Amino acid sequence: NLDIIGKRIEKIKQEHETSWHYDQDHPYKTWAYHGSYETKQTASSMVNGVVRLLTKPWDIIPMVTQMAMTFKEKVDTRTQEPKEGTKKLMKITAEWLWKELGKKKTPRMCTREEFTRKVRSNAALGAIFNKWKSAREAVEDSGFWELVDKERNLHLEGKCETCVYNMMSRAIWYMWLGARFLEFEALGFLNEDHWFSRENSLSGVEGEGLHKLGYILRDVSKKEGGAMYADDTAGWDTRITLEDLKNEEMVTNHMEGEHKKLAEAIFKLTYQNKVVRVQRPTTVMDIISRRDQRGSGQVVTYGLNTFTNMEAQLIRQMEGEGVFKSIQHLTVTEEIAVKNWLVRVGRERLSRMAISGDDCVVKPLDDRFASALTALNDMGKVRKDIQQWEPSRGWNDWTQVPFCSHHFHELIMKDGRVLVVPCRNQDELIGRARISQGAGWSLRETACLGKSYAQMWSLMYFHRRDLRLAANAICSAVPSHWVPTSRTTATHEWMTTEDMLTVWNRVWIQENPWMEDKTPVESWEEIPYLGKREDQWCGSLIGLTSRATWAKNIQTAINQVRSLIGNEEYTDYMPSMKRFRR
Ligand SMILES: Cc1ccc(CCNc2ccccc2)cn1
Ligand SMILES: [Zn+2]
Ligand SMILES: [Zn+2]
Repeated sequence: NLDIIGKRIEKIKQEHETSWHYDQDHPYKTWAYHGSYETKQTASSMVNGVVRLLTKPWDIIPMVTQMAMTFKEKVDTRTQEPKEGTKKLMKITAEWLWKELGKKKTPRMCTREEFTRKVRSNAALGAIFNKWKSAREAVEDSGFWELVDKERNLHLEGKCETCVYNMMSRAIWYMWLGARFLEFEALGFLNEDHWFSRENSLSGVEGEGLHKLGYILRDVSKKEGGAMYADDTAGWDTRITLEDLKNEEMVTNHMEGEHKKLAEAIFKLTYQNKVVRVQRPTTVMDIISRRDQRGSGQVVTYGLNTFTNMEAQLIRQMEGEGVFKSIQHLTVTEEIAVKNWLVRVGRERLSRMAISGDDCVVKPLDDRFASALTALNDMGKVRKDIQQWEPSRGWNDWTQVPFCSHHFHELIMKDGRVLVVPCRNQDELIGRARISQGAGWSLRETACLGKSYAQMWSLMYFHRRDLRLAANAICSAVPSHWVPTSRTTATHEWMTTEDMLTVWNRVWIQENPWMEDKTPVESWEEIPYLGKREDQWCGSLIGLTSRATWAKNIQTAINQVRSLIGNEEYTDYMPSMKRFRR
């Protein structure tokens, strides 16, 4: 308690000595509440006019138009301490899983240099504005780094002063850039050296890319076993127990020297104890603390979520195989048997899973997994939208399984080669491309974001008739040489000015390890669509009057956006399609 957080609290109290007050009508039950002080401030989603003017039929689809308008009663919940049998299962599995991840990897500190290059090329590192303006500025000023140095030597002492969370089914805890550096210094290796790559972790898909996920699920399908299970957790970050935070910290057991102590301090002082500032309109700033739940860099969050999810799903698999009888208490011979299962089949059981943070797909040995619920519920990883003790509904077809907001189609090219393509409801795809985050967008920057979406659609969603046409129209309407941009940057092969047919050939043919014949595709017309009926099932407007008029008159929409942008160099991409090829 206050021995570890007091200093951080004491320091904030002093910066607001003219305001401090222990409010008696504080809404916190599960969060500890320490006091309040005076503030006054708020970021809404804006429409991209380039994308909207080239997708007119969707102006009347409420699923699209509603996305652009606009649970903190889940963060103030509490999760029970697992039973002893659960606690033992988790420690043994965690110990074994860190060893496995570490067999071909070396933990190591990430560098000021590495950190600097990151900020000088926009990765969403969730920092805050206030002594400097942008993050780009603070990284060049050597004053900053003295602040970093001060805190860093404080962490080696086992104390913390400036590492304080700022809270904003989503909640994003920004820290000041310096606190983000110290987190990145200690744990960045997990992301930077790909600890959750499929090759290294067997279950993971870090760095895989949307054009690989389908092929990965198809490979899991090829295993002998039961249904494929894809249970989402209800508010995963709110269900991370102090016992989970402690099993995560065991990665420090693989470290040394300074690194080991820096990592230990990040775990002890920012993860297993937290200080947070929250806005309350009643607008003051509440300073509250707690020990448990997830609150870290969104990137260290991803990796530790993958880790703990891998762990939970191996244990749920153990329960289905009757490796242990009861979560109440493991016997001495039950521990040997758990350890022995891990040594004997653990790697095989990891390969039976695709895990992306809180998202999983499991193909267990058989369907006993479906009703193996005691460990999963006792770890606090309670399934969304099913009664606590109701058996999981499995999927019988890998092409129906949900994963990372997608499903996957098998699509046979006119030459017999097999593409596995990602897909989702086209209303979702169009509604997201029509949205921009932030203010101060020039027409030119708005147009280059539109173009990033168009090139993504050409690479990932080429098989959707409406998105290949809209993508061709956007790339026709935006100057040929203007570079695609994004403000909150998987593998993003569409972020390039290279020819999209050439990138398609690289991604789907040349670099695709599931394609034996490497014959390049010579034109876009060799590249197939879904069946007409499947395209409509997944949200196509093909067959509507509105869509027929849009398609037929597309050159008039393209010309409207060209006229707005002005007299620039443009390419006509519409003759890459058969119907416009005269
Ligand atoms: C470029 C293009 C493609 C298809 C169509 C017609 C789709 N009609 C249909 C009927 C019943 C089930 C599914 C589709 C029009 N334009
Ligand atoms: Zn600190
Ligand atoms: Zn689909």
